[PDB]
Amino acid sequence: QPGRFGDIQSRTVESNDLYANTALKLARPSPGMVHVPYTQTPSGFKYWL
Amino acid sequence: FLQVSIQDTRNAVRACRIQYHHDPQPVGREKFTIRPHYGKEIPCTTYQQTTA
Amino acid sequence: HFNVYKATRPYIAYCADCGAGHSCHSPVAIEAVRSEATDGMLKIQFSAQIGIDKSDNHDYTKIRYADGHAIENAVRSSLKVATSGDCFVHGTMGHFILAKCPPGEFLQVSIQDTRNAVRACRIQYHHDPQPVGREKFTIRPHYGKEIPCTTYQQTTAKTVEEIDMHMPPDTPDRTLLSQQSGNVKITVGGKKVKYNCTCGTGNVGTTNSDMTINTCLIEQCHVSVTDHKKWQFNSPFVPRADEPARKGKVHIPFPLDNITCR
Amino acid sequence: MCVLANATFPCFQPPCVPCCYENNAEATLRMLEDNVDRPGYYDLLQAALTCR
Amino acid sequence: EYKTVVPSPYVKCCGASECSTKEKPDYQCKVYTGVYPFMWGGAYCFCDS
Ligand SMILES: *[C@@H]1O[C@H](CO)[C@@H](O[C@@H]2O[C@H](CO)[C@@H](O[C@@H]3O[C@H](CO)[C@@H](O)[C@H](O)[C@@H]3O)[C@H](O)[C@H]2NC(C)=O)[C@H](O)[C@H]1NC(C)=O
Ligand SMILES: *[C@@H]1O[C@H](CO)[C@@H](O[C@@H]2O[C@H](CO)[C@@H](O[C@@H]3O[C@H](CO)[C@@H](O)[C@H](O)[C@@H]3O)[C@H](O)[C@H]2NC(C)=O)[C@H](O)[C@H]1NC(C)=O
Repeated sequence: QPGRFGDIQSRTVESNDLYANTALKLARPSPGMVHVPYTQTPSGFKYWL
Repeated sequence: FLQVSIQDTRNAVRACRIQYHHDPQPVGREKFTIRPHYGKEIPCTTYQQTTA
Repeated sequence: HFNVYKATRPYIAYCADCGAGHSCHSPVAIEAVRSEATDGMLKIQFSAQIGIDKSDNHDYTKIRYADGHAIENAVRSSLKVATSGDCFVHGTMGHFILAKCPPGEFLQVSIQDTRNAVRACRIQYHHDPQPVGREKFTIRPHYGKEIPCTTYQQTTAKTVEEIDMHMPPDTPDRTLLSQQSGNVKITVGGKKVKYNCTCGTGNVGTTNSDMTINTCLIEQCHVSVTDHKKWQFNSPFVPRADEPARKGKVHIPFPLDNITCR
Repeated sequence: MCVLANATFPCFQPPCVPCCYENNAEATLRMLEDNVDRPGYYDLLQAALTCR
Repeated sequence: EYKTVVPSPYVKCCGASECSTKEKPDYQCKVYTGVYPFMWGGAYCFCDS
């Protein structure tokens, strides 16, 4: 679950797969700019630390 | 505190400093520091550069 | 050996504010700040690459930067990285700059332009380090233990790292159109400008030399320098040239290694 | 292991040797832009931008 | 920790672009219409809307 421990998970350090659940959401850009605004819940690893 | 300083004719610093408790809060509900690149526009007041 | 920094050029991006509370396209735009170093040493990223002259030669004095689709160089001195106080600069190569700063809430990077004006970009960043161990000291003492920790090295060997480059977009401009009398001319200098007009079925395509319309006003033709010839960057602040993209790969310097701290 | 249209040449010895970038820079960038997914990309990039 | 990858936006003007799905972790994509971009020299994509 996003915002807590295990927001992203990998079976192994060398494994290619990944499962991430971080609620990454997009927003409409403001007039007269090119910037791709997004919002996202902060990483769980930092807050567990 | 704040001080103001200018050089004299002979390159000697002249300064004066006064006690003043400066602590602004931006208008709104967040106490952010500098403006971001995506957000709302809120009315506020400022001094204009015109000398009219 | 290889000189990978020949197919890269500085670009101009959009900065949140220029040190005064107003936003304008600066050549010193700040990209992501990485701070995964245990002793607390930041890897800031410019938009204008450093340590290389205009002529693609490794020089410890000329720093490249972009201005109106033209690359100029400035003196390495006056490169100031600032926080609540005044930081110290350790490394310098490519787009990346290694800094060590006192605790603070925002950081700015500033350089002198060709005509000696300060160009500065400022970004909010809650920097507050904690030294490794169980005591929150400030500077190393002259008698203590040794603990392993991590930091960024100055070596530039193989690093197994990625940064993505792509061909720059069609840069728009309006200066190159000059209206004299019922006609306009397009400025030249090597930029194979792409043009599109509306008067009389218009004229669509790209040219390489001076051209004249003789038919309509300025507000129907457009100047879009294609440039090409050089990878710029994958930045979020500049558009792409094709949907499926092309993408490139460049190794970044300053990897991570173990050291000992006191 | 790298490919150019219908060439299928070893990545260690590109057919543009020497001075690929100097002889045709745009072709060099386009050719490198089709080998990003190929494992043998770094040797190709080393060979492309190395000539005396 | 995770690393949010934000590729440069693609602005197709005097036309439209269609979003497509890809197999990437927490992949997100959208299209916005009615944009008027600006750059350092002047607003490109002459088509007004
Ligand atoms: C700083 O020192 C640490 C301690 O040695 C380094 O971490 C070590 O990195 C090696 C990689 O060469 C790890 O070996 C690994 O072993 C597993 C099997 O358990 C294998 O599957 C991997 O492919 C790899 O061979 C080693 O385990 C690891 N040590 C620990 C305690 O995690 C580190 O690389 C050094 N450098 C830094 C941190 O920058
Ligand atoms: C050069 O600029 C002109 C406009 O200044 C561009 O013309 C524009 O072309 C697009 C598609 O070719 C038009 O969009 C759509 O066209 C269809 C055609 O039937 C129309 O039914 C739709 O409602 C929609 O408008 C666009 O309208 C048109 N702009 C005009 C006529 O003012 C032209 O594409 C540019 N040249 C190049 C190479 O892009």
